[PDB]
Amino acid sequence: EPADLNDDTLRARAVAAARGDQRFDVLITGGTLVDVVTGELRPADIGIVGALIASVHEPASRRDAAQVIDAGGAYVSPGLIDTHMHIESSMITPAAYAAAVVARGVTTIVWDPHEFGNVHGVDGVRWAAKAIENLPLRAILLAPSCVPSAPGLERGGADFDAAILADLLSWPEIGGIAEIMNMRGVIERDPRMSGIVQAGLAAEKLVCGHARGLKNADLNAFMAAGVSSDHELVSGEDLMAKLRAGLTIELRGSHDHLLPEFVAALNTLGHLPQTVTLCTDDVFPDDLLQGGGLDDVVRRLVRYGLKPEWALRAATLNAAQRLGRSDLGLIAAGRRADIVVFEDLNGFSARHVLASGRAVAEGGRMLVDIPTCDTTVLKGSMKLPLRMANDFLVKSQGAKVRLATIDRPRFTQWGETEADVKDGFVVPPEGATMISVTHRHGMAEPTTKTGFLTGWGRWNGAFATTVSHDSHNLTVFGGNAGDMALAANAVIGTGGGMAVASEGKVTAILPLPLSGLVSDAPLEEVARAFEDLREAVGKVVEWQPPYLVFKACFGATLACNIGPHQTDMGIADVLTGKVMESPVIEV
Amino acid sequence: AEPADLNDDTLRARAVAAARGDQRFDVLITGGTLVDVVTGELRPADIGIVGALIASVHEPASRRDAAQVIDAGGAYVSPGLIDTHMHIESSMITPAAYAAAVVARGVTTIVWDPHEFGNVHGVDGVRWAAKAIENLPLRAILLAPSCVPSAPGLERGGADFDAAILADLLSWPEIGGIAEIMNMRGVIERDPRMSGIVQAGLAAEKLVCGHARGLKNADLNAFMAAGVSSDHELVSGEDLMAKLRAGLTIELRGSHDHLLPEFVAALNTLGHLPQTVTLCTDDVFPDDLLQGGGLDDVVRRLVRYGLKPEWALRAATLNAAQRLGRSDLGLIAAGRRADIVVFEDLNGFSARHVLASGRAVAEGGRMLVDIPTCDTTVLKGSMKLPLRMANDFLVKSQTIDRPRFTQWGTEADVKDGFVVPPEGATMISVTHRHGMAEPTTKTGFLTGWGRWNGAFATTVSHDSHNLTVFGGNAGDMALAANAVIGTGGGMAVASEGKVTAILPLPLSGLVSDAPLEEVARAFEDLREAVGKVVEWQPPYLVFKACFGATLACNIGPHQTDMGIADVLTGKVMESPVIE
Ligand SMILES: [Fe+3]
Ligand SMILES: [Fe+3]
Ligand SMILES: [Fe+3]
Ligand SMILES: [Fe+3]
Ligand SMILES: [Fe+3]
Repeated sequence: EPADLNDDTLRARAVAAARGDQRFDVLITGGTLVDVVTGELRPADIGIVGALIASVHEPASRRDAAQVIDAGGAYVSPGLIDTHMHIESSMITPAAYAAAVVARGVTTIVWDPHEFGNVHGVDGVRWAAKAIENLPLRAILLAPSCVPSAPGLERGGADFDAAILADLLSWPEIGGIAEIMNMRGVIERDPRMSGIVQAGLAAEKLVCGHARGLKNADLNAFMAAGVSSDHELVSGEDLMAKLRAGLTIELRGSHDHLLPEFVAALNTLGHLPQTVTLCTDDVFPDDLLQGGGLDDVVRRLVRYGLKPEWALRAATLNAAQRLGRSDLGLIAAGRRADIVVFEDLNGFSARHVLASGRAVAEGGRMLVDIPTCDTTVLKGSMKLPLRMANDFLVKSQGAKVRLATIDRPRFTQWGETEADVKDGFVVPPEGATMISVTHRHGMAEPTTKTGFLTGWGRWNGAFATTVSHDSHNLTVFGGNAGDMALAANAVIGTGGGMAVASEGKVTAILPLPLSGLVSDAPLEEVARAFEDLREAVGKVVEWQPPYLVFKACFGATLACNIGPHQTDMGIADVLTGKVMESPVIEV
Repeated sequence: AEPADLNDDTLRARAVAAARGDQRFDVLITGGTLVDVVTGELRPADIGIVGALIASVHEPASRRDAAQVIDAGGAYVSPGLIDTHMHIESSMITPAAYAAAVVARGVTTIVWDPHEFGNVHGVDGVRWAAKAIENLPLRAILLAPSCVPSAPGLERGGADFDAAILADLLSWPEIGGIAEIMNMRGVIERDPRMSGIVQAGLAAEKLVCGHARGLKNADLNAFMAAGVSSDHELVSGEDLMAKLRAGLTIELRGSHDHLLPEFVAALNTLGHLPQTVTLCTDDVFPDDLLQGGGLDDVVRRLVRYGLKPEWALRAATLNAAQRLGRSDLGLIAAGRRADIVVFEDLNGFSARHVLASGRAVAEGGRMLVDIPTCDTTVLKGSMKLPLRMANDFLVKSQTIDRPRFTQWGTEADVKDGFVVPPEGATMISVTHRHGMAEPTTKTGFLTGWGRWNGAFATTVSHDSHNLTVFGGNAGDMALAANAVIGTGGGMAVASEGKVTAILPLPLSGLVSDAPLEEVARAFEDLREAVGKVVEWQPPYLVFKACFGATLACNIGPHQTDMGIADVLTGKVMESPVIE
């Protein structure tokens, strides 16, 4: 592609159909064109010959067509682009995901498959390659950039040097490098991080950022490196500083509450800058089921009072530019017929969807089949014997010890406390929740590694998960060793996933046999089970928003974060670069 | 090697260092107000450069590091301007003269369709184009001349370009795509020879640019479905609007000064600048290059007529960079090429400084580095014919009406054994002069073309640049003809048995080798002079039209080196005798 549109036979026929001296293969009639170059709603009808949009012309001026799509009462849009996301977050294979989003108007995704990548390495990245080849969603894959995210602090299932990075960049399917989360590394000119960004440049493909926190000088350096986009917006002032820095913006929906901030900042700007794109980043199964993908970000922005002309412009043309794909994002002769028709510009119901000029969904439902793909190699990814009662205790030596702690959810910091020993096992200090983490990939000794958190409330039980950014080792939270094994073991033995245990009963399981991150069941099932498991864990611990909510359980072993974090190796602080092998400071 | 030149580990590491604040910049620009072409804001910032790279865009005055510190106080800072469609050749100077003229106004990239040399010397003339832009301070991104000549077998240039030639040109790293495709009716129809030329465009994975004068609706659609995506030929605001809506990239031209008011109004009217509007010169006569002139001057005029400078600037920079595929251009951000111009204000657009990759190359209005020249030898003696005589300007015997939009016509007599010309009407003479045909003066007959007391002859005639002479009587015509033939190309006015002005154009018959002063004086002075032979009665009837009467790729009937010639007949009439 776009080679596929350059075919002299189709071209020729397309011109001739455009000229009148032939019949289109499709006509879309009586819609209201959302003109994303001009911001007008304006009546017009579209003729498509094969994959090419052959004609954009006066409404009713034509009727010759091997088929006729009805659009009166409705809006005509380019299909939507999602410039950054992860199929893995929603806990379904890519096939599932494309039935859910194509159905809604999204014809192109740009997927960093770094979760599969950490779990299986190149092998996981080849899988996505395979998974999406015959799908009606175009997926441009970005090369996972930081696997693992902090070498020497943690051990996932993979490891990528520059050379592996040049390698993935040679694939035709790969479109650039994924969000570099080792920001400091890129800033102080780390040789691993630099070499990966050199390679991103030798290859003239996109180099894609994460810029959470960066201000002023630091940002300029990240850019100077070559990194050219961000999704980590924290505020309206945040969106302006990064726009004015000339970064391509990936406005993402995962935080619903910064949406109105961004809409205010854009509206006080007066126009929408052409460097704004839409993305979904990560969307749990539930959300995908009730809200949507990229369609929802359009939706909610219009609901927070962004004009639809802008939300869509950003979801389409803007997104095409960014990707150098000048076949997409816009309804015009000579471009691709990735067209979505919208009941209206409040709800964005999908009445019809095209991909490459074929009808793919009508009224919320697919009309074509989605190739499934052998999920085999994604299985068997727990490579550790069932966990025991004692795996969760810190065996130590005195009768009184001084423990290092992981004080504060999200914003982490060293703290300590005295605490009491008895039987070659620290007793958990009070006010303190264990985080036990255990190398599950077989790349490494199955040693359970236990730290003491604080700021996390009182644990009536436990919650285990092998989704844990970015190394997705087997990660357990609890306020008792026992409820910690009921919970871990329920996940090991289904092949990965999540469980809650309370008071000697497991109250909840969402198995994730593929990678320990996704599952094969339909999405209806997956959302149900994830809705349910949120309930269980709600009954284990009282959340105190924000910061001490449930999304933080997936996030605490994300070693590239400033702060101590428990990892399968010890307590990693990426500032010191060392790993606290044992939580006991002394005696 | 661009933009790989920006990608070098040794340079990147240093630029990051600078930005981080461990190493001094190679240049600071400080005290300016940055025109942020993303946000549309005017905003104070100071900028640091290492090498060719803008490394740091930061809070004013926070960094004094440096080395050389360019001053921008009381002044605005902007990325280099960029000309998404033009012709060095209509200016009548050497690429190095032109780069002198626009580099010193803040134009750091033009995109040149050199079809003009293209039709005079084929591959060789494109070949030259490239040998010459090679070391200039100006980046030129060459486009392949899509149509030499422009109605094949309707006329004759000095070359003939088929799909296999195009396709060759499109491999040259110096080439960015197919220049202005103006044989339109033959694209809309799938004529094989355009079609093969478009198709190589697409195979090439490079721009494909159009000339869409006139197409509307279906014809438009179909031009766009062959995959042509840009155009400059707009004839009103509604032509603006409609091509906008069709999804063309727009090459907003300054060369038709009289319509800028109309664009400015629709764009204001619409209410935002769309990201497909870009800006261009297209054809700038030498006196306008000097008085005005330059892509700068399209910015400057648009603003004078009421577009916001921000819009004007976004178009001239970040939009054209998107069009071009160039994320190293068009924007002042850390990570792009330090092509920057500091303008005194956003009225006069007065370049206090101009930086080109790393490097300051002009300061107030004058160049600060030498622009290397190029040998012109390939361009000599493209004049290949015998002196004419009044013979040539007469028709033997046993008819075009109207100017810029054309037509058909009638009566008169034969004295001797030659017609004696009608009345209300000037005679047109066109002679192949590139030596591929008999150099035989084909003679027609305009109307709604003043009275001519004398004649004008020119070897700059679009698009075959044959020897073209319009006049009241043989003799003057011959004396204009031989004046230009003599100089080896050029332009000249004749009256009453005398030559009143000559502009010599020894290279190709298109361009002098003299300084742009002379050439532009020689050229006002050429204007004065013709303006004493006839009464330019506008709208349309203007001097400029004397270069336009041959351009056979457009609707209506213009005379050419084989006679009088429709492209909506497909045919060419050899004499206009109907007895
Ligand atoms: Fe991120
Ligand atoms: Fe992400
Ligand atoms: Fe992740
Ligand atoms: Fe032109
Ligand atoms: Fe020309």
